[PDB]
Amino acid sequence: SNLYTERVLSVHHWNDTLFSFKTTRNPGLRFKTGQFVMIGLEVDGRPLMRAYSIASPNYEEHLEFFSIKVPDGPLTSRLQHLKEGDELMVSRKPTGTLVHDDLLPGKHLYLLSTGTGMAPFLSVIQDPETYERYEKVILVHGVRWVSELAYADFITKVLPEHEYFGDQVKEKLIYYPLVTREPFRNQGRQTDLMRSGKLFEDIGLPPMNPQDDRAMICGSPSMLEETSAVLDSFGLKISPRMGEPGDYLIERAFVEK
Ligand SMILES: Cc1cc2nc3c(=O)[nH]c(=O)nc-3n(C[C@H](O)[C@H](O)[C@H](O)COP(=O)(O)OP(=O)(O)OC[C@H]3O[C@@H](n4cnc5c(N)ncnc54)[C@H](O)[C@@H]3O)c2cc1C
Ligand SMILES: NC(=O)c1ccc[n+]([C@@H]2O[C@H](COP(=O)([O-])OP(=O)(O)OC[C@H]3O[C@@H](n4cnc5c(N)ncnc54)[C@H](OP(=O)(O)O)[C@@H]3O)[C@@H](O)[C@H]2O)c1
Repeated sequence: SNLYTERVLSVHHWNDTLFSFKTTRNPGLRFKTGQFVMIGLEVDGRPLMRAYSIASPNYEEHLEFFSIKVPDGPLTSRLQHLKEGDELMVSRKPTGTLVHDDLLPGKHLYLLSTGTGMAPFLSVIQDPETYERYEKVILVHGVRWVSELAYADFITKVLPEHEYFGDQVKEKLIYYPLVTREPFRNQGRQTDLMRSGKLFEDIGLPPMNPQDDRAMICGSPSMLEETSAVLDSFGLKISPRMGEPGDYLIERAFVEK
């Protein structure tokens, strides 16, 4: 099989349905920030592979994945049990549309996500190129429960202290977690908050316009479609195809199987 077999380095469970893990990374595995790759486990004679956004920075020699834990999900029912040292199959060629090159120059980069959709954005917010290209980077992470706001500490406390671009992070990264079913400082769906302009008021930024604002949307199919429409409502135009820069990019965080 032409798959990499990486080794789990660490695992961290965020809550009952979310966990992340880091694995070794084959030097041959190159990827652009935002991309996903197939990862999985050998099950009953065949790799059980699923598309996974690489949540780690593309210049670090390890991979990190932010994962859902579906009770009876073929892969995650097993993946949730990953432990240090475990093998993880990883495909050789990443892919995906959430890449910097396909966003026209702009001033603000909105990373609109829900659930595990924040995964590729974890890579984005750790990518120096993100800060080279934007004045502001807004990571919106919409979840149902506060416990699902995975990486909170990393985003708000660790990343800003990053030895090399923590200053860029402090100056440019706005983290806007959103919770919809539990008391939280920022309540609601980002679609609604953007339509009302509340999201931008909350983060101290002007409403979006096609000239200044770019976005990457990664979330549930439903959110993806509606958020895309919201951005369209502001006059932004999605990149029509890879290699063809646009105002925003989208990728489903998952698909209903
Ligand atoms: C481009 C792309 C990138 C992806 N990146 C990630 C990632 O970084 N992390 C991750 O956990 N998953 C990601 N997914 C989903 C992932 O590929 C699998 O669906 C996941 O790993 C669950 O596999 P499964 O075999 O356990 O359950 P599956 O049979 O895949 O899915 C079972 C059911 O789980 C729900 N489901 C699956 N994945 C999710 C999810 N992430 N969040 C909420 N509900 C979900 C749906 O209701 C689905 O029908 C991605 C999917 C695509 C298409
Ligand atoms: N197929 C879909 O499009 C879809 C979408 C959402 C959930 N689900 C189901 O519920 C499970 C958990 O899905 P999830 O991972 O994304 O967790 P989720 O909790 O269901 O969604 C996380 C966040 O996304 C928000 N959201 C949902 N729909 C939205 C929309 N159209 N626009 C903007 N924000 C939206 C939710 O608000 P609310 O609390 O108001 O829902 C919540 O804050 C999935 O495994 C799936 O079975 C499916």
